[PDB]
Amino acid sequence: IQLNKLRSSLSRYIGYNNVLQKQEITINIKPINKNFELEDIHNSLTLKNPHIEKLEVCENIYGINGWLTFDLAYINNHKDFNFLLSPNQPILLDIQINDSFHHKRTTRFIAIGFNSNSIDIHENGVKKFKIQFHDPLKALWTKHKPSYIALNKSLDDIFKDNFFFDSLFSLDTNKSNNLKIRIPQAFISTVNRNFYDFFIQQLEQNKCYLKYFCDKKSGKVSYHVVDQVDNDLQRNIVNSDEDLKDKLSPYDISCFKKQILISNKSNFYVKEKNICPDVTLNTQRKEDRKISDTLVKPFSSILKDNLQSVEYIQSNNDDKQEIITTGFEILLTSRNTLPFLDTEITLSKLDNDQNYLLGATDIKSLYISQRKLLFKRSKYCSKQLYENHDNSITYKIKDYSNLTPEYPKYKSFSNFYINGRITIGENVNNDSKKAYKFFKNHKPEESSIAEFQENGEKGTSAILNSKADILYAIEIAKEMLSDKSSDKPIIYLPLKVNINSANN
Amino acid sequence: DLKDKLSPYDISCFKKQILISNKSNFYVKEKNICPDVTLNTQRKEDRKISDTLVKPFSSILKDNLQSVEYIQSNNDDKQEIITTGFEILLTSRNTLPFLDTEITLSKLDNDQNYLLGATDIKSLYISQRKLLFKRSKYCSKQLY
Amino acid sequence: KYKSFSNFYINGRITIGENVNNDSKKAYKFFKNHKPEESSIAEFQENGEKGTSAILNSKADILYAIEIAKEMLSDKSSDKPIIYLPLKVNINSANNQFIPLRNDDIILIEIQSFTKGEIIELISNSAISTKKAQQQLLQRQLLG
Repeated sequence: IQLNKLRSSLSRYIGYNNVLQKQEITINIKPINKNFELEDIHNSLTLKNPHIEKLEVCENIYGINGWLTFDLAYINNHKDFNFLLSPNQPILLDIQINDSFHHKRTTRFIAIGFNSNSIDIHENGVKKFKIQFHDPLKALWTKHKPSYIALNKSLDDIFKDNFFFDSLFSLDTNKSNNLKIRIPQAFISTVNRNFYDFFIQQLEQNKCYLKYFCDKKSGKVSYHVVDQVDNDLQRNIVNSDEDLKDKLSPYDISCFKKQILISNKSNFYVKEKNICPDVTLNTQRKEDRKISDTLVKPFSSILKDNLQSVEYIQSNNDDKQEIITTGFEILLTSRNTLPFLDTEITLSKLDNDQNYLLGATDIKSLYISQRKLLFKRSKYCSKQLYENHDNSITYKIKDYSNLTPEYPKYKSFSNFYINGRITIGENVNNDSKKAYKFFKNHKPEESSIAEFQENGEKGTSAILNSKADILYAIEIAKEMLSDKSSDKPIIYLPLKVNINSANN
Repeated sequence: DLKDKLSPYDISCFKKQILISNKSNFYVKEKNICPDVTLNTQRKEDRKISDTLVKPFSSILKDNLQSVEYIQSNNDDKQEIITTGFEILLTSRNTLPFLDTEITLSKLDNDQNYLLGATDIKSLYISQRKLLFKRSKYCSKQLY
Repeated sequence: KYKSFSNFYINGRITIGENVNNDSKKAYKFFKNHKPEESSIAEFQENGEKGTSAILNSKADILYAIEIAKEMLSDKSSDKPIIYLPLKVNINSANNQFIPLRNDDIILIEIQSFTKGEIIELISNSAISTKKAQQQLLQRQLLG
């Protein structure tokens, strides 16, 4: 040749789409043993012409969340005991989604889901099941909470100590060269929190990326941590398909349901000032923050005063952040995996020649930062199995000039207390029994309360702001190290000079 | 006339069977550290589990520290690794004929496997009840 | 509905006046009534204390003069930044000593609520060593 909603009513009944001729989705379930390897169950619990009621999959750049609901029959047999009738046993989930329009496009997910204190199975001789989804670096390291002290280890040397997983996947740390700087005193503290939150909190303060990634042929999970984006990643992020076009060719406009905005590139900011309230820092105290995005005007006479707390130490500098402005986020919806685009999360570009979005006409290339997948079993196919799927896919699209890393929510930790004994050397004479000695540079070298004394102090025998870089030697217990390091437990810490004293 | 063992008037009155978690077979190694100079014994000790035939994982810890007061540090908060039990949610449409659906701390035997459950399970008990009583819609308009 | 706030910390320097002689270099002076007027630890001393030289409950209305940074005022006020705060008498002392807070001492200050500020820590000294702790081992006091 108004009434496209009646197509969607028959779609939730069964199908009625175009030009989706075939859609076979599968799940391969393999158990994970004591030593974090794979057992043998065809070697799995293959799902097919749907036994699956509902699967939710959302995924960011870094990871995958989501749930699952399928059906089996019947009770009771030994083949399904160990898998789905016990908590605290990990499970691989290999999802393979094949479509055919005429050419084929394959998406593939790998995920581990296991959870203490939760099993959900329903009845009325057909038994439902409900399983969660996480990417394997999360769900393994979620139930892992160590806390120790490492000395003279760098970050790529720290994470590879705790990475007890090589028969499943691997993580690429060979491109960063910020996570290899030797830290002299590393205090790992997952006290009241996860270790995976520690994995990301020190990843945010080095400004890195993560990528979940699978090979489609065949499944090998690999995590990537690179400080920037180059062609060294994007060699390995080639979408292993053919005829992958861009620029919203007009088969896309045939397959949409909505367009939803989130906020846009604004034109006003709030003046955010920065105060270090300190006597004896004889420079400017107030300084204004710096914005990476110009052509933006401030408001008038509205402030945000971001103070810094004052320690006994000579107060540090300066936490040079930026005023985090707003970017650009379009939510889309669909009823298909889109023909003739790259709806597969690479960190690559998608051009603009058409203005069939809200968007802005002043926008360069684009990228995709999320996907969401609701797959529901069709109600006509429900009764057929009961006697003897659907689609709704969203997207996130952002400006390529605002390419910044995204991070999940985490927990800032709480402190923990250590009792500590002070020593000086090893051979202590009985006339040098209770002496004292001061240490320069994280090594047993003598120093003094002179030599640092920033000059309003040279000068007499006074200290102002109780300067750093002067360290005691403190022995601790021998059981707050790793299980393999033959070091000697000695923590160097700066002086509170006013402990056994007064202002005299 | 209070019987046990799921006599087959119970099977006539059910609506669903829902599981919560089951007796597992793996635990996480949970260690215990008192970080103190001048406690000249072992510092790390492993926690103790009341339920055997359960195997640990490999190279995953949970370090449960103790804070250090000025006092001579006490000992030892001898807890246990709280493992998982066994919880079936049922549903019904009646107060059940021929059981004890009244919360005693007594036993309910097993001769039938018409639950999910496990066949390696001895007697059972009941720890909750829930009651939704709604007025029938035919009786609504009559009083109205 | 609203939010009860959280505190913030200010480093603070103590002074007395403006012209400081070199025999009055590190003296101390006490202030009555939110103005530079002299006072004493007498004159207040609610009477279970007049009496000897004891203080019970460490009475208020006796204030130090504290300079702060010049950048915690408004953008138009040509005042002089001086915050008067009451005494914790037990800072440089014990239940014996009396070492008051002289000028050119640098001090952390909480502001626990509106019109409530306190004094916690000490960030200064006046008698230290300047040698490498292999030539001299000083343990000393300056006085007055």
